[PDB]
Amino acid sequence: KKPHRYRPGTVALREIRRYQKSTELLIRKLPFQRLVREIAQDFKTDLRFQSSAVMALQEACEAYLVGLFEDTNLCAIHAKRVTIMPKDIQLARRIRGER
Amino acid sequence: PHRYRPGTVALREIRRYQKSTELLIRKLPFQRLVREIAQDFKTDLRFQSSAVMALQEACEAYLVGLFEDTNLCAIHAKRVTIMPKDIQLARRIRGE
Amino acid sequence: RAKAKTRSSRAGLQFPVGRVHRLLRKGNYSERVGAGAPVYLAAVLEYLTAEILELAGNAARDNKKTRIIPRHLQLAIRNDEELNKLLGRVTIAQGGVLPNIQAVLLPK
Amino acid sequence: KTRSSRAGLQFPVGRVHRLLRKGNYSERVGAGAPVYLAAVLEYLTAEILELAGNAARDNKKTRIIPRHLQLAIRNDEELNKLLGRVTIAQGGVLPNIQAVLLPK
Amino acid sequence: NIQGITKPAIRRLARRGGVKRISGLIYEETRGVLKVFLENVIRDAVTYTEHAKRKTVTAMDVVYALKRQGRTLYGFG
Amino acid sequence: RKVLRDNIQGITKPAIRRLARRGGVKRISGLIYEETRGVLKVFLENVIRDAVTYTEHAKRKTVTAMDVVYALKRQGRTLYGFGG
Amino acid sequence: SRKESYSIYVYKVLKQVHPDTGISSKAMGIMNSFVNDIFERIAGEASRLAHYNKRSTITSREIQTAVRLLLPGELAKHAVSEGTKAVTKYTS
Amino acid sequence: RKESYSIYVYKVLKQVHPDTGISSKAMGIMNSFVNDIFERIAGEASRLAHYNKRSTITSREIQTAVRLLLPGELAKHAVSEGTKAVTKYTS
DNA sequence: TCAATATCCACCTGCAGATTCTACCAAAAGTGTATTTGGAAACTGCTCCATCAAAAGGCATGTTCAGCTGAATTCAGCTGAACATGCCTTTTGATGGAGCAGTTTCCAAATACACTTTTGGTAGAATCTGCAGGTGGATATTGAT
DNA sequence: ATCAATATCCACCTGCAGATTCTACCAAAAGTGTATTTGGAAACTGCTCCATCAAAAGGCATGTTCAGCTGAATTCAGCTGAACATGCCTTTTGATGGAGCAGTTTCCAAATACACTTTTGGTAGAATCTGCAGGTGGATATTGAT
Ligand SMILES: [Cl-]
Ligand SMILES: [Cl-]
Ligand SMILES: [Cl-]
Ligand SMILES: [Cl-]
Ligand SMILES: [Mn+2]
Ligand SMILES: [Mn+2]
Ligand SMILES: [Mn+2]
Ligand SMILES: [Mn+2]
Ligand SMILES: [Mn+2]
Ligand SMILES: [Mn+2]
Ligand SMILES: [Mn+2]
Ligand SMILES: [Mn+2]
Ligand SMILES: [Mn+2]
Ligand SMILES: [Mn+2]
Repeated sequence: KKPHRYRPGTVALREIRRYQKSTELLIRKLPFQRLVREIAQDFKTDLRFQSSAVMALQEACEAYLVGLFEDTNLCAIHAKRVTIMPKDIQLARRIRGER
Repeated sequence: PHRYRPGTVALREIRRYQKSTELLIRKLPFQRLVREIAQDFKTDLRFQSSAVMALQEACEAYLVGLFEDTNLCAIHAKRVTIMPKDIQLARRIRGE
Repeated sequence: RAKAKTRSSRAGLQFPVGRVHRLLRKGNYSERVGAGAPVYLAAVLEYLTAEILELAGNAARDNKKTRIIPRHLQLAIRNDEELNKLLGRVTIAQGGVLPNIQAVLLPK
Repeated sequence: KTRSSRAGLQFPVGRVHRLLRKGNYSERVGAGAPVYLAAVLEYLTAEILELAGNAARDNKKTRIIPRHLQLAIRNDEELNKLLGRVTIAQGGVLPNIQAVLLPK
Repeated sequence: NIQGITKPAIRRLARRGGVKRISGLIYEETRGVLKVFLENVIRDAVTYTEHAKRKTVTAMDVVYALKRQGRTLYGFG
Repeated sequence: RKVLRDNIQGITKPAIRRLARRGGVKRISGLIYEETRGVLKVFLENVIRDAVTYTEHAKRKTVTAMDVVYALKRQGRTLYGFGG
Repeated sequence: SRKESYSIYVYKVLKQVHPDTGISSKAMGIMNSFVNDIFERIAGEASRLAHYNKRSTITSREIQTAVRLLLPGELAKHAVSEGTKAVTKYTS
Repeated sequence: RKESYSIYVYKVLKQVHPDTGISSKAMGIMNSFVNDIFERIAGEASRLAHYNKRSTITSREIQTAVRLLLPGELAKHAVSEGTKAVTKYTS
């Protein structure tokens, strides 16, 4: 009885469905909070954050990366691939006007 | 008899029109297109000549920019020929 | 003194005409504010709120729930053409995205 | 003495103040605000005219024309960002041909 | 009136955009895109013109219509 | 206090994978994780720099949600849900 | 420490369109954000409209033109309808 | 009657390039540019004063607005020249 | 068809979060008067539109074929799937105490307003420099070795 | 890779048409001086939230192995789009009136501002109410097979 194994991509497609059906934040909270405070302290030392300010930043960042990954995915599919690569991200940001 | 190879005249034209600034659509066909589209909103309207020219500048800048983005989309697919699917990708990503 | 009748009542509105007028005055938009401007504006804000709450309520029913959450607002907005353009550059916190998988990613 | 004279500026401080007052931006306008604003506008104008003159020189010409303004703005990192969504009538584009389109 | 935007003019626009080879279906597509653009711009410009109870769309009306679409145009104040 | 360093690495490979899945991505090149970290850091710096500018203007030491909302709005990315 | 919001009005409209349906506070914050955003968009367009025409007053007709500029299609059509109805009822 | 910045842009041109001229179309572009940056800055400063429940736009609002609207080195030099002008004006 | 695995979809109940109620009070409404403004009437130039024509030069068409796009085919190595291990995020909770907000007072800085001086805008006349098109190579390209 | 032949490009030129400056006048804008008011900064202070820390449970990151399947490279042809010659017709250029708009100006009726007073809808918090968070379990669906 050979051990069970899903074919490459079947689990990826399940994950796409599960995560497109949900709305929870997808980055861990505390690491994101430390990233925010690190970047802020390199602008003005000894700043403080309302918790809702950090949560607003996390919502903003996650929406932005999900939108950019949609655009990246269309760029990869355009090149008749299924694997997104840095040149797809770079194309998406050049066309969006972000670089 | 003398004949240039496909693409040599294309690159000559790219250089010539990227060095220049004249409008590239002829004025009267554009004025007629503008007036038709306007007539579909309120007939018997009038245009300052400079208003028609501002429209023409806006349209040409828009299409030239869109063609830069399209050309990059084509090259991304390892082509050198722009196709409608390139235009569509550029506008989908631009949010249009 | 005359019995006080709210401006929203005489306009037939749920949104507060008086507060909208105060906000226009203190928002430094023009030196003067016509009497009709806050009424029209409150009417429009109420109409759009009604549109969105209508569609979001239907979405909450479809998923077998009775309280509207951000996800229902997001589903309502992105599935409606005109709201989706109006709110084209807007992020709905906790809204997620619409299920959509490019066809070429599916197996044969 | 004009306020522009007292600030060491060429741009018109009094006009910037009238425009701030007449624009419904705030009910009051401090005295330093139009001075600061005129200084900033002059500085940016100087930056762009500097670059446009250099570009018009590179092309052996004496009158700055829109083309030199487009060249000046698009070849500079920070101005090109400031004017990112701006169309300069009669400006054309920067000469740029993707490497993969050339022969050899 | 759209067909009056010639194939050669579209090629010229494509060349300023740096395009070397043009598929035969680009031209109709380009016209469609141009048409949407023009309608949107003109729809707003005329609105400004009607608000001012004018019958002549001015250069400033077109500049306002462009600006509100996030496309600032210089040269027509 | 305590020295905060390298927190960009706390955006794990699995978290980036989850975000890409929500974006409909089925297969991810191995170089994508670092690129995503670079792009996220640029985005975050731009938003946080403007939020802090608002915070300094109000002579505060606490970044509020409204500072972040204003910073977002002025960058063309309106966020609903964090007013008041 | 008083803090105003549109919450009560959004809720009255909710009881109008879906009588037995409720709303979570995060969704209420989203609706408040929406009301403030559309208010600013319309007020800003009307302010500019009056400024372009050298007028000092924002009237319902500036609000109307602003509505036509910012809203898409059928949404603008029905909003103009409800705004006209409210102004006409208010005047009488 | 009909205002523009042409005389001032001309003065600044003769400052940085004494021998160079400018066409009326290029001058129109400069006018549109001055009006555009003016509106951006004044509008940000207006929003700033409202956010902080203040009724006066002061040089400190113009400065913050410049820091928000200009990129990097441009913001630094603009804040610099604005501070310079204001201090020179106060005497 | 089968075994393994995952998703789907009702059922259950307590409590965290939402809804309702209550009472205070801040702000809207009413009122009265002062101040600003919009439009009906009457003008006056001045832009645009309608129309016509000559003729210039740009476009439409049809043929040939160069070479590009897409299909077919092959292979190696990367990325996805599965698993163990154990770190560190999440959760819940408490504690100081920073620093927001809330108040009060009072000037530095703003508005108001009368009056005066300067200047930017404007339109014509009087001067200067890019442009028409020419010339003259000169630069690049092409087929042929 | 050179080579001569062919076709388009590009400095260089010069006069002059038209665009950019001299000329001169003047409303409106900017400045000035004086008088009067006021928004907000300073200095307090209460009291929210914010920072930090802890334990402990268990979810999820990490690190590894390894095979399926994907991206990358390569070959080939059929078909599409470039170049070109040709000649016709659309556009450009210019003119012509003159209808009909913009843009102004004046003047009152109508509209809006704004202070004070009265009233009441809106908020904060307390007190009820109640979906749904999670947790559990079978039905169904899908998957990949050897
Ligand atoms: Cl890459
Ligand atoms: Cl296609
Ligand atoms: Cl009104
Ligand atoms: Cl000031
Ligand atoms: Mn640091
Ligand atoms: Mn009270
Ligand atoms: Mn002068
Ligand atoms: Mn020439
Ligand atoms: Mn006085
Ligand atoms: Mn005070
Ligand atoms: Mn493949
Ligand atoms: Mn062949
Ligand atoms: Mn009551
Ligand atoms: Mn559940």
